[PDB]
Amino acid sequence: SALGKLQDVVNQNAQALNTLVKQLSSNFGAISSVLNDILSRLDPPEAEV
Amino acid sequence: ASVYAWNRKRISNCVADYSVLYNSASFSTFKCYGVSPTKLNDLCFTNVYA
Repeated sequence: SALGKLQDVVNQNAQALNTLVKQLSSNFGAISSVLNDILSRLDPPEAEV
Repeated sequence: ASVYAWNRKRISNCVADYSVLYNSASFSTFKCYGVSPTKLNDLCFTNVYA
């Protein structure tokens, strides 16, 4: 644990990137989190929503 | 069948042409909810039930 100050910064940045990547898996109330699934399943009036 | 004993049929291991369902004018109501009616020929499904 001698080099914990640099490793803390590295872990925080990697964890922020992992959270930002993980947030793509959430649909945020939509029917799916995948854009290709919505664009291949729905007409543009409801795919817009 | 009647609505209290509504008949459920499994559809599996077939290639389905839904374009004859959209282009037919015999249906008074043809309303899809989670999918566009014109994209049904472009997708693959399982657990299809009528």
